[PDB]
Formats: sequence, C-alpha cells, structure tokens
Amino acid sequence: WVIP
Amino acid sequence: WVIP
Amino acid sequence: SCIQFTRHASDVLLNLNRLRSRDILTDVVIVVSREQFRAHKTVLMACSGLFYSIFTDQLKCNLSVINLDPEINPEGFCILLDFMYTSRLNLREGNIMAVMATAMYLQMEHVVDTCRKFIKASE
Amino acid sequence: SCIQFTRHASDVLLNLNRLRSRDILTDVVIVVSREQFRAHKTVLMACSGLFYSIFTDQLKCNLSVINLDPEINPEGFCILLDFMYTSRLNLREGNIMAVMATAMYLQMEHVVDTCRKFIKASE
Ligand SMILES: CSc1ncc(Cl)c(Nc2ccc3c(c2)CC(=O)N3)n1
Ligand SMILES: CSc1ncc(Cl)c(Nc2ccc3c(c2)CC(=O)N3)n1
Ligand SMILES: [Cl-]
Ligand SMILES: [Cl-]
Ligand SMILES: [Cl-]
Ligand SMILES: [Cl-]
Repeated sequence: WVIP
Repeated sequence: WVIP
Repeated sequence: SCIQFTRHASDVLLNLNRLRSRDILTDVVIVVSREQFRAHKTVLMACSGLFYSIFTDQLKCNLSVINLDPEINPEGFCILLDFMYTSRLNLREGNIMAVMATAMYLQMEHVVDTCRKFIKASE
Repeated sequence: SCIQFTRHASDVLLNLNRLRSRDILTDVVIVVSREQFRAHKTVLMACSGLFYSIFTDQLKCNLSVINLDPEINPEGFCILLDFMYTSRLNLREGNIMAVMATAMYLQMEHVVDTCRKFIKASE
C-alpha cells in the first residue's frame, strides 16, 4: 500500500 | 513497454 | 520472449470503472440493507473470494440479484466496491471497523491486512 | 486521502485471465476466419476501441457472436487477445505485420505504436  |  | 506494457492493467481497470459509472454491461445488483449497487460479476469475482465462490456456483452464477448478510454496512460495501474498480481505498478512523468487517466477509485479504495494521498503530 | 494497493490492477487482470482459461462467465465468441475465441465483452471493450464501439451499440451489445473482417489473421487476433488479458505481447519478426494490422483494426493504440517502432528499427 502507498500514498498515491 | 519493458522486458518483463 | 514477450514484451510487456506497464500501464495496461491500470488502463483496463480505469475503463472497467468508466463502464461501471455509465452502467454499461453491469449484470448484477448487490443489495446491502436495502441499498443497491450495480456491478460486473467478473470484476466482483476478480476482487473477492466470496463473489468468486458465489458466481462459480452452477445456480447462483445465473442470479441478477445477490443479497448480502444484514450485518453488512452499505457504506463499508461502497468503499470496497470503489476499491475493486480503482485500487484506491478510502480508509478513515470513522469507517475502518466497518471496512475491515466487510472485507473479512467479502474475503479481500489485502484490505483485511491493511485494516489490521492501521488498527494496531492506533492502539 | 485514499491509500492505494500497487498490485491490485495486475491481480484483477490475472484473475480475469484465470476465468478466461476456465471459460467462466465468458459471454461472447469472436469468429476470425472460422477460428473461434471466447472472451468477456467488458475486457474486450476495456482494451479495444473497436469492441468498445460494438458493445455500446444498442443492437450489437446483445449479440453472443461477433464476426471479424475476413482479412483479419486468427494468429494475430490470438496474440492480441492474450495481450488484453495479460499485458504481455508475443511480438516476433514472423507475426509483427499481422499483429500491427490486427491492432489497427481493433483500435489498440499502444500496440500499434510499439509495432511501428519495432518495424522502423529493422529498416
Ligand atoms: C483462487 S483462483 C481464482 N481464479 C479466478 C478468480 Cl476470479 C478468483 N478470485 C478470487 C478468489 C479468492 C480471493 C480473491 C479473488 C481476492 C482474495 O483476497 N481472495 N480466484
Ligand atoms: C474512451 S472512454 C472508454 N470508456 C470505457 C471503455 Cl471500456 C473504453 N474503451 C476503449 C476505447 C478506445 C480505446 C481503447 C479502449 C483502447 C484504445 O487504444 N482505444 N473507453
Ligand atoms: Cl435473480
Ligand atoms: Cl484485497
Ligand atoms: Cl448472436
Ligand atoms: Cl493497446
């Protein structure tokens, strides 16, 4: 999971 | 396009 | 000896979401506490262990309406349906418990994992 | 304020290809010079400008069989159908002209672009  |  | 187009999968999903937003070729209604959500059976199966099991069943594969368990929260379902079609999860302090419970019921392992981690950080 | 799962789109496409390989919920046959290819209308639309136009048509959206132009090569179509469901293109010296012509007919702009570039390098 990432900060888009 | 890339070499997978 | 194949070549690969990096953005292809993302572009496919973006177009599937455009079809969903315009209600094109949607073939099922998911009913959650009277709230109704239109979707594509194939996308639901590709994202959820529960929908995969439902639509591979020889009788249920033909149903145009699926009713979820009454304990399922419509907002939690909406957030997860949005994630299915976009890869983006709107996870907030106020919805995390409903999102995790809905993801456990829908069998969406990666969502359950990130909810468990975000909950553990707050304790 | 969403979080994003990097591998989600790729995982969705991988599952859609697993459904194709097991012939699960395929809803159309594409006929190419008597060769037949089963597929999902939504995936075809998501990858091709031609299928997008066909299945948004109020009459054609209901057809279970679509016949392509007789000039279309079945091998070129097979390679492109594989690309649609995997992001991988089996581009070879012996098939590049048939693949480019099929991609131009199917309106798959990124495939047409890589074929033009590979052809230009060989001249
Ligand atoms: C297992 S083979 C397979 N073949 C095709 C499909 Cl459409 C599919 N979907 C599916 C099954 C289980 C799970 C998910 C999707 C998401 C998750 O967390 N668990 N699986
Ligand atoms: C244009 S809006 C839109 N909405 C939904 C879909 Cl399913 C769609 N597909 C599509 C249209 C045109 C093209 C492609 C896909 C691939 C390509 O090269 N050109 N387009
Ligand atoms: Cl029904
Ligand atoms: Cl998931
Ligand atoms: Cl027909
Ligand atoms: Cl393309």
